[PDB]
Amino acid sequence: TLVLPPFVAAAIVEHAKRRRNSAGYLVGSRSGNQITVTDYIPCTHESTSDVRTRAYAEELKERVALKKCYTPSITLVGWYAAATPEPGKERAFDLWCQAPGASFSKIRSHNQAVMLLGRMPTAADLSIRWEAYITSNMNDGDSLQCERMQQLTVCVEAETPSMNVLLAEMISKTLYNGSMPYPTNRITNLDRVAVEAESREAEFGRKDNSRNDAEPRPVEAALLNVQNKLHQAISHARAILVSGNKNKSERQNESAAVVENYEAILAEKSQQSSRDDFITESYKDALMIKYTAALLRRHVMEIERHGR
Amino acid sequence: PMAQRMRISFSALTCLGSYAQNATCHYALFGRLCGVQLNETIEVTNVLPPVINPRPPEDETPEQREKRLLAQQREERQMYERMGKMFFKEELDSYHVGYFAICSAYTNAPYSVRTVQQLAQLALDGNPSVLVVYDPFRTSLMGKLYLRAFVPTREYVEFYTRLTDKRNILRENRLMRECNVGKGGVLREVKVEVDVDEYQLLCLSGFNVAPLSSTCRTLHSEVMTDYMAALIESVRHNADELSRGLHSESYFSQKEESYGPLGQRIDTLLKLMQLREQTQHLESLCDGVLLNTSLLR
Amino acid sequence: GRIADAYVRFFRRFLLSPIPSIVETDNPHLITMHKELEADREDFYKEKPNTDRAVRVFCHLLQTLTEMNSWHAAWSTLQCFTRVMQEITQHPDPSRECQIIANSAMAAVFWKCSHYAFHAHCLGVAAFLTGNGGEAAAAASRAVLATLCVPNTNKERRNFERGSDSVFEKNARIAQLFGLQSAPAGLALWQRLQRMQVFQKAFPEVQALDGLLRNEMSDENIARQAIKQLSIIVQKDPSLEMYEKPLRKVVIQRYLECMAVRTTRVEASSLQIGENEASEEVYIHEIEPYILNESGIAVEIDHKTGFISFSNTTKMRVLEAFDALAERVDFHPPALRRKLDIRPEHLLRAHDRSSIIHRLQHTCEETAEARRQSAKEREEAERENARLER
Amino acid sequence: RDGRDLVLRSGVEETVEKSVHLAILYNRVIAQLGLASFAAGDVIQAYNLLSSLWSNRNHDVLISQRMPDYVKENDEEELKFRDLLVPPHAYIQHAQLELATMLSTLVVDTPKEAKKPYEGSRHQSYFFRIINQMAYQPLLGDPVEFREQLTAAYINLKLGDYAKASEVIKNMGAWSMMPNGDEALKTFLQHLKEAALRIFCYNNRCNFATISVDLMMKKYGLNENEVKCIINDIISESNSSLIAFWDREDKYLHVDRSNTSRLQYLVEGIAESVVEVAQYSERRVR
Repeated sequence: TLVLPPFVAAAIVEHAKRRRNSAGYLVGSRSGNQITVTDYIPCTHESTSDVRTRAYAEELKERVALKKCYTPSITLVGWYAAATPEPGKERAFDLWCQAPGASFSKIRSHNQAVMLLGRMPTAADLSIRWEAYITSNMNDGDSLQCERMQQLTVCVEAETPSMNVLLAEMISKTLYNGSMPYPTNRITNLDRVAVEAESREAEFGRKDNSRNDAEPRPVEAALLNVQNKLHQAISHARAILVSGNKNKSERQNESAAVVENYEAILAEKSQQSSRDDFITESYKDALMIKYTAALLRRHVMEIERHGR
Repeated sequence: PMAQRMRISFSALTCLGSYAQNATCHYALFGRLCGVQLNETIEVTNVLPPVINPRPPEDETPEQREKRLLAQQREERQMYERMGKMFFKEELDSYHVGYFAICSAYTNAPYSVRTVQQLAQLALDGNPSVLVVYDPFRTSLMGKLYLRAFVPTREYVEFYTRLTDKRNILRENRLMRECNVGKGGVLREVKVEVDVDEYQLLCLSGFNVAPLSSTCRTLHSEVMTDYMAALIESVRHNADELSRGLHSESYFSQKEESYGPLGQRIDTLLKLMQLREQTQHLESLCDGVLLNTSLLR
Repeated sequence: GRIADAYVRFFRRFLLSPIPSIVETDNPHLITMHKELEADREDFYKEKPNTDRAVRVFCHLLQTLTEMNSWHAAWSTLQCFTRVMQEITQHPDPSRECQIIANSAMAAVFWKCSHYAFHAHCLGVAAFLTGNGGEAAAAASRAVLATLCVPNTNKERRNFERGSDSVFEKNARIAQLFGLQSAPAGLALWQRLQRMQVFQKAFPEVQALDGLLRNEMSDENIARQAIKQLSIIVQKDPSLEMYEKPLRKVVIQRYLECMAVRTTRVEASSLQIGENEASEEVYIHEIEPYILNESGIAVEIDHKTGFISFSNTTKMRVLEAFDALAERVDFHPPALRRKLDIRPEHLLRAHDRSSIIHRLQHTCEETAEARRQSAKEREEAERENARLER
Repeated sequence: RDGRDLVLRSGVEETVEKSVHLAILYNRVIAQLGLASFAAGDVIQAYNLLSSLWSNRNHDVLISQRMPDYVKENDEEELKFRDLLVPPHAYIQHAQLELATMLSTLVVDTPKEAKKPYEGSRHQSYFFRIINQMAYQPLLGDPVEFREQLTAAYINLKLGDYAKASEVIKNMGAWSMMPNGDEALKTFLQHLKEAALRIFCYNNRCNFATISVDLMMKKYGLNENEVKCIINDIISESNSSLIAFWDREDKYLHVDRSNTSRLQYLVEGIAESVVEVAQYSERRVR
């Protein structure tokens, strides 16, 4: 379980490329059963010719990195290297063996490193582009220390960033896209569908038109009008003394439930309590301020035009 | 120039996340945008900050100066560790393509005019540097989550030979000002999300299978059902920020029983943008509340 | 307090020596002083009695008894006590005994103050380390307190917010010593108890009591009465009896939450008045104010024709939305499914194009172009700097 | 009454400016008048007199005792503030003044919510309290002391109820010290009931109150009163944000506030409009 942000992952694709072979040093922190590699930086090493280790090289790099930092929430955690993942192999393994022992520099709290192998070429026949490993045995000196590797799975964050990448991917059915103004509103049935329509609408050209729109306003109005008419039809289809088979059974039951719920809410509502009406009033307040904002924009535009 | 078409691997928070590691909220200019020319475009890959805080209580001579010097040195070291490798062969990364302010209420006039455009955009021709202002989640989700990319204006020998002045009875002042404004950059724009990175690839490979996609789907459904709580969080706080920003505009232009000094002509901060943004956020809110109560009707 | 706290602090806890600073300056004899100090600190860790720990625990108990804070020196003792309590250095047998002595002292004082999240942490720390016999029984009992408080962070009462934020920040700071960085609460408190032996062990009766106190229960009054009986005797603990006063309060807050949840709104008051427990035991003089003042969440509670109205949660609307969502034309389940399918299909295509699998050529072409461009830009910058410099 | 009348009538407030003995006297009488006003049993004039004397300056040498800074280490100039004046066997009691000031402030200032003019408190101590000794921190609780009794009382008085505030005050640690009696305690107790009721309504999510009828007297919490004259005057209003359709016959209040937050939102939009309107008025002159 290696936690990687996704800016990191994009960076690794750039860094894996373009040159043959490149490597670097990865940094972050660890918490318990998770190791969080939150950043990295590169170095000029050739990992297929035992350059620049030594372990003078490791020490020098560590000192430089530490100086660049100080924050203890980026500390050196391990090494990143371009390929080999076991054809080959031996060179990468050899660099790792050399690096710990003469030095014993630095930053550890357990005898460790973490290894990220990057495939340099874009490959997916059997290849895994980022592979994560953690040392095990872990001899703590054997000559200069040797290793075997436990494979670790690569995973991503936490809260917003991962979700944002996924959401962005999901969008694509028209456009491929940021998150940008105008949209979104997200309470679905209906808002999501409206947003989708808006996205389709937006960009055709920024504009081959004067006067008046028929695109989104009748898509939204059509969906609402269809929903109303359909719900009336389904309820009417029930209203002929059938609770079973007609629509399959199945539409009718849902419709009946909706009718009961709205009626119940309405009955409770007026008067102790008004509440959805008050929400409608706060929408009117918001709308009034939107009108005022438009009016302010128009006034500024007149002054702008008259002053240019 | 070296600013033509900006490729952004954003949605994975390429530079924003890098800043977020070094903390935020913050309220001032905080650093430089780094990136490099690749196929077709300049991909903006990295960000690094100099950090200057003068010890605000209580100053008195030399600590402010010392801090600035220190900040410059720290910045040089940070830059070198990425830059140096590039120089040796290639790596990547290089090369200054902008400056950045972290999550400020609005970017006011001396940040753009006097900390960038004063002599560093008269020492650059074609403006290869772009001043980026980010306000995202702090002003509410959506309609804010991208982004202001500004080409900072100003060439600046038409009111600087001597020396800089305003009245008090505008007309002469304005004419020079208009000429300066024209070259630039007023607020003007840089292309974003119009490229396919091809470095997005590792993030695309992830995940799917499986905890990511499953969690995300569940979360999306939960949000879709909800909508109640975050209404409170949004709406009232936005009005306060807007009022605070506008009542500054009023002080700035109506000053105060008299005259200009105005912008002379208006604006290099964010006034026009804030009025448009206010209309759009209110429209999004009004449509969502309307749809909710129409579905109940 | 101060004087004594300084004494330990000067001693081992943190040293520097102090002073020297080598050489010998111009004053002899410095070596003897240094040697003596080193010897004393060394002697402390560990030569086997800490009667020290007993005396320190005694004094802090007395200190918070007195009247009971001011700006005081209770805080400075606790910071000094925490520093001392990082025995390490030597291990384990003597050190462990000292720790058991130490962590009881801490946890108890929290109860006297308020407070009780730190108490919950410190008791779970205490129960981790000891728990056979008398110790086990004590640990098992203390469980009740952990369950009882801390299911919420922040919150209430409007006007107020700034104060709440400040309090939270302070809690986080106390946290540091201590050994988190944020105030402990809720799920995490339960989770760490389950991972160790300290809820497993425990006693059955106490675990079942915790069971009643932490899940949804109904009919409430009967449950409450049972809980009360257990507190008074079983497991024949006096700690339970002294905890009974918040416990009595807390069941009402749980009941109010359950009633709001299940149940769009309800006519509450009579049931609650009854619950407190029968008659010649109520005037709603104080009983109804206790009900009105109590609520873990902002809700209406407020009526005067009898009973109580709520106006949250609005369950019916949510239910309606789901029914509508389902069908509909169909529409949302098909639409959602199509989108869900589409994201993998797109993802696969993109991945393949980059890889080998549809293309391969595109990536290579891009890379070659990219190298040339990168080199050119870098070169241009380098040239400009060089020219300028010369 | 008599002391205040005589000072204001005699015009003796411009002879204390120069002539330095008279100044100290001036301070001495102002302090005593505010104490006397407190202690036979109203809040105002007592608040007005006493607050004016305080708050400011620190610095109080001005009646007694105490010496300023600094003095008495330096040097031979001690003999100015140790000879202007201070007189002995008097002072009149330190402590007693402090209790009078803090209690007077508490009754006045807490009712200066609506909600949310939020409010820079008008005393030296009060403003300090939040940063200082209330805070959010000291270590960790835990009244009863002494002076943090007053802080505890302020917390209780705000919400809630009343009963807790009375318990801290009446009782414990603070009052008994007044030599003008039990009389002062009874008057002050009534003032605490009135201002506790005043603050308690606002509040109550988002209302309702008179819960019920008779209980409203009983729990808030002195028996049983004028009743109608006390309750009506406390509730009334109408100023600012609306309450009431009040039915006195059934003694039930049908508030229908409409609304807390929405009112504030409208106020913000009005505020923004007036700035823009004025800004654009100036532009059309120009």
